[PDB]
Amino acid sequence: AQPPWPQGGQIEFRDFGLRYRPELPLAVQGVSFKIHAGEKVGIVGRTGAGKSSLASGLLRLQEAAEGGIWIDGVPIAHVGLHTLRSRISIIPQDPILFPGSLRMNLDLLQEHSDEAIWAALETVQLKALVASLPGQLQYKCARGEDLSVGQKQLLCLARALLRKTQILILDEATAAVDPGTELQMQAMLGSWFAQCTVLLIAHDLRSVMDCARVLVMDKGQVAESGSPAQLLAQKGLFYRLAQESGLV
Repeated sequence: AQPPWPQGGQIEFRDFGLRYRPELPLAVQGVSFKIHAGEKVGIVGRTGAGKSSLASGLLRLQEAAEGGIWIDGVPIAHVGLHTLRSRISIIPQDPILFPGSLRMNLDLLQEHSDEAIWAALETVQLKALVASLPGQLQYKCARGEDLSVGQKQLLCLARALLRKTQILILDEATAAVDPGTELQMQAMLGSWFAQCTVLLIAHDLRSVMDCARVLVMDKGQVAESGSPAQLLAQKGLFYRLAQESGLV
């Protein structure tokens, strides 16, 4: 046998644009960038800049209005949605566990042993937390209470490790999780998914500083593209966004 479709996770946007409703104008347009296989890239921009729309387009939540998206040479427009979203791991800001056990949320298809699960939960340092939990792997989470947003992101990471997905879209947390903790997880994303392609939608400019390449969205278009040092060297929107965040 040969390795599955996201062999490397190389993503290419080719004059990409979409719209969320037919009446509405393009949310993004003319978006062209190529993410390398296994690259950790950050996606930055002001609110409304269309950060989400890239992830929204990659998952084909919205179809391409213009241009197209490719993953490892494969036009995702021709890939069935079930194939597209089972091979890309999406970590939302507020992940939602479904009613059921922790184990089901970590491994719905029952493809893994309890041991493998604990091994992944250990990798993201949730083994202690889940062990503390009453049912442990059988812990039921809607039920009465939920885990902190940070932990649900970790769980999503844990499932992503169990799935061995090649592509990882992470929408950076803002609202609930600790900024120091949320940033601590970003750092160890690099070690945990060293060979994965990771798309970080970033609402905190501190998380993109270690990326190999950052894409700067501005009013639905790609205003800047390059390494942080390059973007900072250009003294453009990324550099300005860094200033406003207190980094420069």
